[PDB]
Amino acid sequence: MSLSNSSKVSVLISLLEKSRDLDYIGEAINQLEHSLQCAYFAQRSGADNEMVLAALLHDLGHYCNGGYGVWQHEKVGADYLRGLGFSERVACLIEGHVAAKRYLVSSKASYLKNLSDASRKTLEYQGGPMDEGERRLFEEREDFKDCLKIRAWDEKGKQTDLKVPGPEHYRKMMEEHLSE
Ligand SMILES: [Fe+3]
Ligand SMILES: [Fe+3]
Repeated sequence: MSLSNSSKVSVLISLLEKSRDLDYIGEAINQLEHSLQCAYFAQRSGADNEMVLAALLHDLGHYCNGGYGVWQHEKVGADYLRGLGFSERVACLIEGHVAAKRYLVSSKASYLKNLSDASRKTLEYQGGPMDEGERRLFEEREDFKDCLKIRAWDEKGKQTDLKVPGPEHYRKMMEEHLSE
């Protein structure tokens, strides 16, 4: 917090590593594997560094302090990163990922089938599928399309076999983000 950029990043990596002991409900992976797969799909797609970091860190709220997770984890994680010095763009992509879930479900009921048990279970209490009115305001966000991409990777980052790079692969990216 008053730390150097390098030490702030070491704290984040330590929190990510600790998340391996947190289960991801409904699939044969843990929270660390989930985070890493999301970042991997982002980077492999050719996404910019802010998108990759948002994907890596979208669930940070679950473990920067549950079974299904932390209430309002999307805000907890975004605000923590705001405090550390991350850009508003990254913070908003992360904060928006629950609304993105509600939007996608409201648009096509078929999207429900894509949801893990964890994502499906929290949805009711997060407001369920969006209103027509809610959809309109979400679509008005400047990062509307990017929020949806973050959520697509979120739904995809639950593969059983998949080997992906660990947190150190993103250290330099995070340090540069903070400097920039
Ligand atoms: Fe989440
Ligand atoms: Fe997630």
